[PDB]
Amino acid sequence: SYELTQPPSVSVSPGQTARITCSGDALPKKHAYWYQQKSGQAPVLVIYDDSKRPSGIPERFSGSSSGTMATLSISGAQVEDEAAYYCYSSDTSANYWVFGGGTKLTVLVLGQPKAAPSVTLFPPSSEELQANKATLVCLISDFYPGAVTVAWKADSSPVKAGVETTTPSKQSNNKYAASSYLSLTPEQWKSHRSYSCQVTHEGSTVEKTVAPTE
Amino acid sequence: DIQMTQSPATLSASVGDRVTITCRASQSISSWLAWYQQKPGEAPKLLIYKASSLQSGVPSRFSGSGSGTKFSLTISSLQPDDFATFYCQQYHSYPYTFGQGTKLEIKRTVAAPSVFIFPPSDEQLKSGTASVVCLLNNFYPREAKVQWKVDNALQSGNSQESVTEQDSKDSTYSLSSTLTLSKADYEKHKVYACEVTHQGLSSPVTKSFNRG
Amino acid sequence: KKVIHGCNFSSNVSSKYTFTDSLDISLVDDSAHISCNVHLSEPKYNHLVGLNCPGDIIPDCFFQVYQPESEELEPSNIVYLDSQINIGDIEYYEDAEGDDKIKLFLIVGSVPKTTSFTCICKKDKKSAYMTVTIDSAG
Amino acid sequence: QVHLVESGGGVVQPGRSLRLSCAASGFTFRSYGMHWVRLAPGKGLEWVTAIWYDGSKKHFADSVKGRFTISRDNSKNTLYLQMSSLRVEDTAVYYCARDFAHGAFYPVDWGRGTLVTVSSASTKGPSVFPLAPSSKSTSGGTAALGCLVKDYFPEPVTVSWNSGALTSGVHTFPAVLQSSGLYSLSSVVTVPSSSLGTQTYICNVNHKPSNTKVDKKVEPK
Amino acid sequence: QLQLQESGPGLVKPSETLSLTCTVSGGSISRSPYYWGWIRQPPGKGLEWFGSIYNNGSTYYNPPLKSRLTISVDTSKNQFSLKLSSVTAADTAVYYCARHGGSTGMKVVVIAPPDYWGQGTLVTVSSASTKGPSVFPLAPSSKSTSGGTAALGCLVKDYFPEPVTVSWNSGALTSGVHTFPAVLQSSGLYSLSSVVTVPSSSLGTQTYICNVNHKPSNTKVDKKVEPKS
Ligand SMILES: *[C@@H]1O[C@H](CO)[C@@H](O)[C@H](O)[C@H]1NC(C)=O
Repeated sequence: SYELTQPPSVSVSPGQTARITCSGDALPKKHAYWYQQKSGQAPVLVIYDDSKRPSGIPERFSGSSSGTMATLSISGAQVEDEAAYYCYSSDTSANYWVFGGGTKLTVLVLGQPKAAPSVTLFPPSSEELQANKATLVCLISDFYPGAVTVAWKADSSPVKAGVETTTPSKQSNNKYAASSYLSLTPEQWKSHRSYSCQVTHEGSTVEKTVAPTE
Repeated sequence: DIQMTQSPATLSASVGDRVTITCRASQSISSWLAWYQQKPGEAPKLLIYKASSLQSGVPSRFSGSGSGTKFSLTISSLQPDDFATFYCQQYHSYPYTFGQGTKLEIKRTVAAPSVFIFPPSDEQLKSGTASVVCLLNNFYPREAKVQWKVDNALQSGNSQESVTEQDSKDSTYSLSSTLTLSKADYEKHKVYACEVTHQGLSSPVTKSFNRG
Repeated sequence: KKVIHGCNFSSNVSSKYTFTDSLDISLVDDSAHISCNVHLSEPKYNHLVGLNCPGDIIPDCFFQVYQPESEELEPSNIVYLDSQINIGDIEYYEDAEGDDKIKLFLIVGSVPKTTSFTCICKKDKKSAYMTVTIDSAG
Repeated sequence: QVHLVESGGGVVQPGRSLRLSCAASGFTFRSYGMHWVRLAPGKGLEWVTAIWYDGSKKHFADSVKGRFTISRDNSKNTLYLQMSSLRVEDTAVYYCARDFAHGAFYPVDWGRGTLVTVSSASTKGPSVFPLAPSSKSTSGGTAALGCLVKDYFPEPVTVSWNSGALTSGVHTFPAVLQSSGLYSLSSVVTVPSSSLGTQTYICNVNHKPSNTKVDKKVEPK
Repeated sequence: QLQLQESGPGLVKPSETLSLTCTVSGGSISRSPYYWGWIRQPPGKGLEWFGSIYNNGSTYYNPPLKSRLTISVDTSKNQFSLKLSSVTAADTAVYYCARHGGSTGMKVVVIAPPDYWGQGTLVTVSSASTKGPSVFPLAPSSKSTSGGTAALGCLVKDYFPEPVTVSWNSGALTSGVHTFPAVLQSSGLYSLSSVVTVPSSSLGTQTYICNVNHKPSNTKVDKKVEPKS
């Protein structure tokens, strides 16, 4: 099968040029087409016929093609350009219509300030205990960078079973957020004095506690 | 017929900067505009055809923007070997017409010149001519002053200068200054000196030799 | 079925049909553009107009045609030949000699209003525009 | 104003059939060809099929030949993708796209897409628990309340507050994939502490795969 | 693999006829749908299109020049020529041949810009006669040494017309070479100099020869350059 090869990842600094390549045996004779897809949205054509821009695409985008390789260049890259970029090529005589593997463009915001997380810890609800179950909700939001670790404690001892924690995800204001859940039995929730949610970020700990006697 | 108005005429930008050259057609040329890069002494090289499409083997940093009569050429990040004169040409209809061109210089940090001086050869002195050469090597910017003093007499009107193309690697210039005298006048004075003034030299330099 | 008032962009022996205008697209490079213009100016037409493309025909000529685009770069408005000429009885033909597609149509009678239309032949990275103009001879 | 809307997605079992539709508006749909492109989780874009403007020609990727079929109704400006003998690897978001011209060359305009989930795992509805506010975890004078969505499969789950009338301060967190195989998430909203005894905050939850709609009221402790 | 090459005299007297010929290798003119044109560039000025010709022999001219202009084609030798009658000093330029397309108003036409060019030949229109150059060494001395590296060169004086080409050690030495543009001296003769920086330890051991060519006078000089005594 005819395929188009792309590098899986490319990362650059803002203001610099990002080059994304796409190799293919028939590209010397067939045009390449470049598509941008931001997370959660529909794809958009950014370059057609190797080097042309559709109406509405900024001049920062540009394409070239020499030999068996097409290149998509994004000058003056910004955070708004974080997306996946796919090349495409087709031939009616050969009966193929193929996308490349895709390339995820990462923008490293150079020299970035910091922000401490704000933790919100919810005790089990009055209705959940009536179902013979108990779940502690620990919400971690508004922190940068997005690389934290969460730990739970039973009065004084860590918990090594029944813990589920999310991966960090960027919010709308370019900060990170995550959450962690603790599954416990109603008897384990009343037998201990207090449960805590320990959140570590850059060596600084933010930790909150709720009591079962409420 | 169709007048191509290119601007700017000159352009100076450091390595890695974004450079845009524009071109405007008298009337509508559709999209039949091309961009040429001409190194000194060579024919122009075709870079872009039908306004937007890139010639094969051309680096990805070149791009084009087409319209009815307004056109653009852009370089995303300059390289040292990019210095040339760029022309736009319409191939829409006869007669073919070009723009005035854009001479692109790559800007760099200041570098003081290396000053050498060459006395006239004995073979040249056998005939009735004498040439003294003052050499400035690998400097930036191009603007420099060279004056000839012989026996502390400021000479004027017997020297010519020649300056090289910008170096493809270090973006520097080199300059020659040829003081021309007859053998008769050359054998009347002892000390020959050129004094060089440049932005890279905190105070002017003077290189000199004694006749013989 | 001999004379085709059109453009032959192919190269091999066109034994079946003979075209009035010929330009082999394989002889030009990617920096070139083929422009082929056909003009028809007679009181009553009985002409067989067509095209010989060694690549891809855009749009579905001649049932579909591009509205001519002066200036700009390439056409973008797809119209239908029955509405562009405003005649209700047009024959449409198609044949293929190897990898060369041939698309024809037959006009009979007079044309109400002078019109024109464009068809694109794209082979690899090269494009060839066939522009036809049919006069009303009013 | 080229507008394309896909519909017909859902959660099906492997082997099931399913027909997607794509409603087109803003352009002469009768004249352009149409593509179907899919995006599977973890993978990249994959071209599926395309059809001409009059249905003269159809093309299919070898990964779906013999199972998927494409059709169109020009009189209603609708494109159809008929999937059959569905397999687990067919789980993806399916976009319809307008071709550059009449045939199958390249896609230009895309719709928002519809999600198709093929799995032999049973669909489970969510559990909704109110996260009541109180004097605990004071956020600097205000209060933080929410609701918990627990043990649901598969995604997604949509959460709103006061039927869309309340939006300032609402934060819905991304879900977590538990060790059991089910998802869970929380949605917290911050409001002034003086409005606890006057305003009513209703947590709206909807899960389309299990047809469950639960609106739990969060009262102060 | 297409290659164009101009040929012709580089010095023509005023009011005479300037002749040039382009030779096409790697392709056939009679099979080509392209046009074959001539473009000139005066020293320090811009580009000017003269005219083109098809394998018919059909010619097209820049209107302000049709009276002095004549372009012909010889398909049996893959050549097309240029005739410029009644030349003046304004005709001193570098002349190029090139393959390009036709004009929009044509029925069946290739629209394409000049892609394949010739190397270009300078033609000086002057009443002056040819004079060969004199090559004098720019010997390296204590005054031309800096940082363990020395600089030497050759002085090419009193020649007409342009150009001259200079190489070092028969082309084997190109690193750190500066051939200056020629200047027009007070006598109406051109003069330039080529210089090169070499390591100081290699002086007296490595031989340095500048190769000067001035074809209008059939001049070839291989001047060895060595320190002064
Ligand atoms: C070449 O053909 C004839 C001469 O045989 C001429 O009238 C025609 O205009 C030419 N076609 C071109 C230059 O395209």
